[PDB]
Amino acid sequence: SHMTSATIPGLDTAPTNHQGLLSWVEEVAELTQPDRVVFTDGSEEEFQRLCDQLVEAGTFIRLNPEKHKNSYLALSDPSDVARVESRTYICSAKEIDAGPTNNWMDPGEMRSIMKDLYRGCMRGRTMYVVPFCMGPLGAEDPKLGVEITDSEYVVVSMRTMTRMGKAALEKMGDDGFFVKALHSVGAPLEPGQKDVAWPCSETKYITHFPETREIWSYGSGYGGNALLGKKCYSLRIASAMAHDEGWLAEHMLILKLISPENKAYYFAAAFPSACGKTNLAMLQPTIPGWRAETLGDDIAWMRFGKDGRLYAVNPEFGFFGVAPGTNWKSNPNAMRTIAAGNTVFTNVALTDDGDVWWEGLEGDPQHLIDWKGNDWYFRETETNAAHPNSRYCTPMSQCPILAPEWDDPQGVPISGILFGGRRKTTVPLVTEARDWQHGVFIGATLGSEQTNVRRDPMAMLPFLGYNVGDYFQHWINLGKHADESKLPKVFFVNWFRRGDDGRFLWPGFGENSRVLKWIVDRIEHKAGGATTPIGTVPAVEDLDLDGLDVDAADVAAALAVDADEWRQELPLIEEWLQFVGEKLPTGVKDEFDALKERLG
Repeated sequence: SHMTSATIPGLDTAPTNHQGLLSWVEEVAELTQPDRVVFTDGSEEEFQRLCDQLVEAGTFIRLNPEKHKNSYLALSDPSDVARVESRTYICSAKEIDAGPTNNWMDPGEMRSIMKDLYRGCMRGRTMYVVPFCMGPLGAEDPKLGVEITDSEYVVVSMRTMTRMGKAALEKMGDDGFFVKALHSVGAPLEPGQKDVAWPCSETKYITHFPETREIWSYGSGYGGNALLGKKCYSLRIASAMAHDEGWLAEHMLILKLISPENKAYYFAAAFPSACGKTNLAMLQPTIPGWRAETLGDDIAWMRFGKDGRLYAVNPEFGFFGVAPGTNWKSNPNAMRTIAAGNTVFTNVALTDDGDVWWEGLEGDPQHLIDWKGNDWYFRETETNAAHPNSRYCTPMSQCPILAPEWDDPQGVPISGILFGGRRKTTVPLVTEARDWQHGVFIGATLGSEQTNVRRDPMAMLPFLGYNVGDYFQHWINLGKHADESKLPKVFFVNWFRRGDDGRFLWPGFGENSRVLKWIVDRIEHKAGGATTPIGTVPAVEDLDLDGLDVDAADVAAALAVDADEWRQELPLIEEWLQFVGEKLPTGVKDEFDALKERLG
């Protein structure tokens, strides 16, 4: 019953222009034993064909086209609803090159386990070969990949999240390099066996081989586990590439801010989860003459240009956003993006008229079908209607405030890099670093609230493809060797500082544009601030608070730098620096020592 790759339907008609690709596909198919192989082209005809098949399988239902054109709802197995960090691995030759922020296993050992799992795993299924490009196709060092998957849901979402199909395949030419990304849901079928809507396995691995730039995923069909052009490539493999190649692959939104002068400024900003980063990515300024446009809300790849500035490009082609919390009152721009359709929603609730809903959204719907397919009733049912990690997957080109530069292969020059977290105390509303190395320290020690303060360096804690210490040294090196006058200025922002009574000291949301204005003025040397032990911090009089109904005392409190509080912060930072381990750069320790000395 086992078939030699040659005889598997679809391989007879494979593209032969790139033999490295063909040989790999044949080797994989020989192992996994699919019923047939399909090379995807990313076309609209293909997209609708795959969607019809997904509706037939029950994986999708078609949403009301009057409310969302060409849009679908998928409900997952309740065991498969999120990234699984504990099952995510960096399999470098040596453990130290994974480092203390990563899960490591000997690559030989991992390969033995996963090759065993992959044997026959695609029986009864189509194996898709999905060529894709990271970033605009016009790039100079363009990063290509091919994802092999047995999940049609994956193919459809990869079409939205990446530049998928024909154009990428042509870019590979006859022997071009590409990231080999292998995926299976791990649910082989017998002939004539009825499938389920969302196949998956209890056994999961999301494995990365940084040296060879390979990704092997098994067992999950969900999000970042299975859409391998998301963080597996965009952050984990790409950070290793960037390490070796002299650039930066980072977990940052990309924002375009335009001043009343009509001059544009681009910012890259790293936040952990639960810090409202999507709200900031789609900022609507509240002060006259200031406008904002978005280039991305997840990943930024930064490379030096010929002029010595750092240029950012978004490697992604679509948004994969957490649905709950998204609503018309706080992110109308996200809602408008979704309104234009062409969206796959996963684990949200279904309204009686074929629309979608999730916690936080307006409407007070009286009845819903929840993410498990069950009746839900307003102000009665005690379970969430949409899964807390439910998703919309939507083309970026539909965003009404998308910057025209979004598809430029050279990207946009970055004026400022921002780091942020949620802190009830201690950390002011905004601080500017004293210089690049201090900036690296600020990013490296990024703290944010946890069940208490979690360190999430550059918001990359779960996503580094190599040792965290070496990553810090890489940031230090790029700054050392750059033209200092052209490096982005580094800032830290805390929108979330609280008074002792629990009030929010800063109103946030669109009002964050007032902080961004200070940042732009500092870049232009048009604003002052106080020199404090932690960096430059504005006084209330340094911010534009015109038209803002806010207690000046609350804003002063938001901006305060209390030496006692920062002395208490020191041992927390020190235990983190110790955790970083043997590869902690002396340059980072230097900045800790300097902070300690300034504090007295």
